[PDB]
Amino acid sequence: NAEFVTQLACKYWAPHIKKKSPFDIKVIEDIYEKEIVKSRFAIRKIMLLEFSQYLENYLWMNYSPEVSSKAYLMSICCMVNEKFRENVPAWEIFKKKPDHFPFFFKHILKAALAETDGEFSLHEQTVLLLFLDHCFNSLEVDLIRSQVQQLISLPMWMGLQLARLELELKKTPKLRKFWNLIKKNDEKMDPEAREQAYQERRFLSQLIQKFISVLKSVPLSEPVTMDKVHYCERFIELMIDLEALLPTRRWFNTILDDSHLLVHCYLSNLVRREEDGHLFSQLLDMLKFYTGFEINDQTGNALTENEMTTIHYDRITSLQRAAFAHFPELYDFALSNVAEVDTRESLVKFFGPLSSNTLHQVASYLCLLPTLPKNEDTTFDKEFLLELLVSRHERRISQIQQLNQMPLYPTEKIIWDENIVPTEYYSGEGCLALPKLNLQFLTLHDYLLRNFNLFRLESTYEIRQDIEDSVSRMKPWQSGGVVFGGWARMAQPIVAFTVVEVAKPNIGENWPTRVRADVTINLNVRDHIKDEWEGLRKHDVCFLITVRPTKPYGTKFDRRRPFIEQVGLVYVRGCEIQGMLDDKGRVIPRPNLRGESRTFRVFLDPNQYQQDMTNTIQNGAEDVYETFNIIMRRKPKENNFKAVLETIRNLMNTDCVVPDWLHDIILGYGDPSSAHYSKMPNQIATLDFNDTFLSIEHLKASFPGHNVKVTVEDPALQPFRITFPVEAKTLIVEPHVIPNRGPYPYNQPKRNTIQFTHTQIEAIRAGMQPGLTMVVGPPGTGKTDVAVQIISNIYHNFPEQRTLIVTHSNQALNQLFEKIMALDIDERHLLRLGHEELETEKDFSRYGRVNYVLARRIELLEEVKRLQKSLGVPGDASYTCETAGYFFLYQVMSRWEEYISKVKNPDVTEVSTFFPFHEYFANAIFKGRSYEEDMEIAEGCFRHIKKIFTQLEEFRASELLRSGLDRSKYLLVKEAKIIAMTCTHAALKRHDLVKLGFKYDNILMEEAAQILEIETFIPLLLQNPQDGFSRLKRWIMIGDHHQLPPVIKNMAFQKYSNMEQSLFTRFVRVGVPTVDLDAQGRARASLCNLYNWRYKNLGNLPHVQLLPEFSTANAGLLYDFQLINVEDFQGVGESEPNPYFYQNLGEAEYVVALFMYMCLLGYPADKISILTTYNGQKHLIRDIINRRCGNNPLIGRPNKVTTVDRFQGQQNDYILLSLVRTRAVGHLRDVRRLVVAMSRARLGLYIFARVSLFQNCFELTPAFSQLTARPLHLHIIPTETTRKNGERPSHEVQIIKNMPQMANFVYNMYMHLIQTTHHYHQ
Amino acid sequence: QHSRIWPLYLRFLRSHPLPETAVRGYRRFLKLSPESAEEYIEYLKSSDRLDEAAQRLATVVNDERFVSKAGKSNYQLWHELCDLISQNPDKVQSLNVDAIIRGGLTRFTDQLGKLWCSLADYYIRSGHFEKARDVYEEAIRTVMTVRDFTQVFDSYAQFEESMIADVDLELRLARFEQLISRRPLLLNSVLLRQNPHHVHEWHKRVALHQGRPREIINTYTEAVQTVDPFKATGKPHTLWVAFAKFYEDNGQLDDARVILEKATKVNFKQ
Repeated sequence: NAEFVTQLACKYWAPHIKKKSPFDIKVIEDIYEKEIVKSRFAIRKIMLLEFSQYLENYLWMNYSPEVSSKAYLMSICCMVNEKFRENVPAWEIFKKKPDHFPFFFKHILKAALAETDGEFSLHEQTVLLLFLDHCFNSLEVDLIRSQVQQLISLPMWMGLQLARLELELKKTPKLRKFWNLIKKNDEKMDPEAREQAYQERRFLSQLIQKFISVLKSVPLSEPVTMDKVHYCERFIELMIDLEALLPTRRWFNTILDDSHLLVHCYLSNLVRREEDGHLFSQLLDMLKFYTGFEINDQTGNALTENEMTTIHYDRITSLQRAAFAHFPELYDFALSNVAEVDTRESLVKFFGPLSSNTLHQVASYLCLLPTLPKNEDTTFDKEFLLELLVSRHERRISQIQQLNQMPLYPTEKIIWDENIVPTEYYSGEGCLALPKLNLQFLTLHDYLLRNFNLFRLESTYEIRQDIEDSVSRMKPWQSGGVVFGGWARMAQPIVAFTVVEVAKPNIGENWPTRVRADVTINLNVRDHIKDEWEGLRKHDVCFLITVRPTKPYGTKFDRRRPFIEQVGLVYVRGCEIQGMLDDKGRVIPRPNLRGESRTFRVFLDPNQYQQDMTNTIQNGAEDVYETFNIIMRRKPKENNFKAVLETIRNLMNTDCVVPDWLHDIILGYGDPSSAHYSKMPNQIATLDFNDTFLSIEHLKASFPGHNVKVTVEDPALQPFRITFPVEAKTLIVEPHVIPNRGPYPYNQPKRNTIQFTHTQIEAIRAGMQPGLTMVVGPPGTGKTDVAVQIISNIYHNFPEQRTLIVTHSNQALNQLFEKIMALDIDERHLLRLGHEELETEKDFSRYGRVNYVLARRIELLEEVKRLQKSLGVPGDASYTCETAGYFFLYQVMSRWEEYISKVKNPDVTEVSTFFPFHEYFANAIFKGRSYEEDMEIAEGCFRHIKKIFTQLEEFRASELLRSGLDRSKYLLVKEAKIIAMTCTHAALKRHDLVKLGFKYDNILMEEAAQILEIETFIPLLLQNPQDGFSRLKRWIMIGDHHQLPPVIKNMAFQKYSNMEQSLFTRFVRVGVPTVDLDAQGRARASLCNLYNWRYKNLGNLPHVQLLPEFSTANAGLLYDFQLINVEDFQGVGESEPNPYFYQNLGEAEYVVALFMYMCLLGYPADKISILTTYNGQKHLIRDIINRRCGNNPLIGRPNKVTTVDRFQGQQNDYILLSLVRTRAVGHLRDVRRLVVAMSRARLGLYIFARVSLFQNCFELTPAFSQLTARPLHLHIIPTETTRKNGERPSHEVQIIKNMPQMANFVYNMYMHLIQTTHHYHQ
Repeated sequence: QHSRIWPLYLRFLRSHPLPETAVRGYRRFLKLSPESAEEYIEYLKSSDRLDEAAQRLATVVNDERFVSKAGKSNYQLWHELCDLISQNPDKVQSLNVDAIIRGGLTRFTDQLGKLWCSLADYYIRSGHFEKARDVYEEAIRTVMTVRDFTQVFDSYAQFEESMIADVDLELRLARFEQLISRRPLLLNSVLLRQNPHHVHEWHKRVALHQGRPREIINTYTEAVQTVDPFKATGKPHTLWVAFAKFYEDNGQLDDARVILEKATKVNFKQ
């Protein structure tokens, strides 16, 4: 079939085909009928069709109303589903040709509303439900929104019962007139338009009815086809998505409530089928959580506790009034207050004994169902009415308590559940019961809950994997006891485990506030393992497992089989190591314990412990805390899931006071430009950009669209302050003189020298202005430079403010510190947090700052003693900070005040005659030219002295706090003005910051396109609100949304829930205005053009365009950029020595030969980096280098041999890239990774891969065509540099067409150089 | 000097209470002083409703150490009293019921003091459409032979009748009718069921059977349950014969032969 589909593509729709035969609907019909329908919706066949550009070339462009059919619409829907499951743009073709899109959507709706099992099957109907879910999830595209508006508008309330609609109009009188207008609109339309509008308005209820009928079609225990289950899951998922979206929920909530689908899905036997309907049960639980969320659909604002209680009491009151006025048997229920009958128990006790007719009459009086005719019996089950009434009137728990009732650990029932913890093999055909975050959220609670649950489920995969690894290495066998036939590094057999503390829980909460337990393990391992176990500290996550093996001792273990039954997995629970005990019974100059036993105190989950105790007490379960036999430890760098989840629970338990201009922006709705600097009412008019602009010409040229008016005409008079209007495109530029800082010319403050462009100037200005500023920086766009300029401008314009620097890795922080070190930033106000190898010339950590503060305080005390001696004050006593301040305010302030009254209340000579610091400044003053100059010099000397006194007063805290930790806390809380850290360190220590009282006014973040959404929100709440308002003044995020996103360990959470979506990328997707740096400054323009098509006006800076080092060709290479097509080598193309460890022997060997040639020709091997698309390919290149070069003197080693995902932010002079994959394009289809792989080379890029497989890839065509604009065979110059890139070479042009020929040439050149040269490295 | 500037600041804030909380924070965050902390707490409680009074109340009911609360008082109930006074009508952010009623329910150790305060807190905190029945059920679960339950019933009757002077007015009429049906006969019955039950008092048994007449006969089943395993001191035949004569009015057929078949194997010394 693959050859048939390939020939069909090449004949009718394939790209790279000059001429194809004309369009034929029989082609699409045959393809659908024989490949999609015949193969049972073959994922491989659908993927082949989607890669061949079937929809974009044949279906969509040739779709017409006279030619649209079931097969065509189904093929279009399947192609869209394949694009969505593959994470590629699926609506570009529809946007290019939106003509028949309304008819296409109308026909899709007509088909999806078809009676089940008719012309369309249940599989086609489930695929159509998935397509409709994607479309309703595609509310950002105008073409789909203009069609979905009619089916999700308030007119859709025409599908609700007339009594329910009347009750809604009575509850919302202001909507009634609106409905009337709608009715008037219905008068103006012809019969066909009115019929179509009514069909669209009732489509939602009709699909709900079809889903209810399908749900009833499932037998209880009889065999049922999975098609009904998949359709029910997809329909529930679409309903959940619609209910989680305010634009879709606003009117759909009332229709869903009138439909009572939740009661049916709670009453269907499908949810009772333990095996088939489990994932459907999770989806129904999520749908109930969404349908009962405390948010007002009309106002959109989250409902408080008072509003929820009032709604429940009003419902109870209406039910009591109805009962008392129409049912004597419930009169006492009508007489007793809400709470007495407001429990599910009370509601069942009072309402259960009544007949189905009585419950039906109540539901009619409660506006739930049609009125029961007199003498008629109800046709719904009594259980249906009973469950409906109970669920409507019973008490409901809050979402805050529901989250707080959740333990922080995943147990043995969760670690292996693929419905919520899907494996890495998740293809995406089935659904997963986890939320997704794409554009918007209901409230802050919805966003926080989604993020926390997703994080827990994502860490659960790695947890289950590591646990299985440890248990499988442990060899658990039977002997009724468990015997360990092997050893595990992170898992130790349980010697003892005993819960020693069950604290009384705080009232109201029914769980213990803290549970402790003492666990003894037997450190009978190698001393390396002994140290690895002894290195566990407080906050460590350890896992207690109790496994009851079933296989006899010596039975082989199989990793391919279920580990659960293989090792006898019984129970898995988490705990947090509080501390290791010593020989004195104290949880701990760490002591050296004796023996091979190690005792640790651990804290157990109070919620999980409460659940286990309740189960043991009520259901007779065995004691789960007395069966643990193994304890597993993990890597601390990968064991932060609990800390992040705890930060999430706390930030969901506080009021979440974020900036008033940022709440709606984060929520995904509203005006995306409401946080800009031009829209902020607190915008500053005149701002001091002194060290931003180097000259007046640069200042004027930084605003092409602005007219610069200077407050001084003198060209010798042009530090600059810029005042903006609010005709109006004029900027008032004022030059200024920085105050003298003393008689020392070396004390003059440094200035930044980076000649910022107009885009960088606008970005720095937006950073210096209040609001949210998004910077989109291409690779090498000067992001660090603009960031450092903004930080310096903020520190200099606002010295009373604090700046929080947030990075993703330590490299960005090291680069930011190195960039700041060149500016006028006092090192006493900068602080670096982290829990590492020093990369900076100075120490910015807490300890380095403490030592520097102490040394500067010593220097200040010595200078104060010298000043006292120069002033003639007797006394040999050494001064401290407090005595230094006293002596200052006594002698220096007094003498300065007297001299100021003398010369500032005026001859040029007396200004120096009255100077009281001549002997103090004798080591360095007055010129006697003019009065102003001498006055300024004396003021500068006094300013230096005042700086000495201020530094001493600031450092006195170091004598006030003896401990180093207290000194670091004092410096982080008050002394420092700029504190930098990582997103992970912040997410770990946010509670510590909030408790200690760290505050900040401006936030600057880099690499925001590499930070997770929760990792971007977590920095915004690093302190408490200020008198009811958030203290944050500016929020600047700089990154690249076209770059690599955050890493998701198990790619299923990214395929299904899009967890890799960064906050910056989401904010850009909403439409938030960002400033796009369009001038790169590190790599050649010919190489930068390979990725500049994906940026917004990404150009080249002057230095790269004129610099000579960027126009010199590569020695031994014809072109600076070459793509090498590598055919099959010895009958194999791509390889798989291990599962998923792809390699390509020919391409790897060719890269090795190219590196060998570059090394023998005289190129620096360290200036060459090796990148590969797979870890297996990188390892194959490494082994080949080890086996080919080894100890060869003429061939050195490359700087890096790794993947493109592991070379982010890094680069080399020359890059050899391997596209080894040849069967499928794979993860190279991601435009971000392609831009990264093409934007890592400084002067030369050589790629080895199958050109044809990637040229058929649509997403990479903008780079692939430019790469194929040159030959695919290696053009080298082995006879050679000073050659120009464009000047024709004066040497031999050798054409290597293959990898074997390249290796032969390399062997000949090496055999000639080893006889003609001799290296002596030893 | 601070021990002289902070009192001077508190005396100078006698015309404008703007920096009083600031000096209180500079003294409480730079000096451990229980008497000064209590004075500053009374200072912030001298505000309108909850202006920093809630913060001082939370810092005084926190009680991490045991020296600050023991400064000018030692009762282990002043913190609960302050939490209940915070549970009073005020203008705090929420501070509704959670910590105060939680602590007053777990570690009360005071008869009818924390129960009445919790009933009033659920009575008037904000509207209390459902919290009123919350207080009513709380009184139904914990009574401990006190009159806080009947007081809560009177408070429940009060508001609907007051609003009328209509469905809530009838609700209050029924509530007062139930409070009148709460005559002290059930109180004397609970008294005879608490103390003289273990005393093997046949007089309390006859009083219990009298309080459970043959019109709420499920209460005759409760009287048989009182005659059930908890026995007496040489007088169980009279109770069993009373139960038999009661079941004889119940048809004299069901639960008659079975009870005598159980009484032939109850030949214990009791």
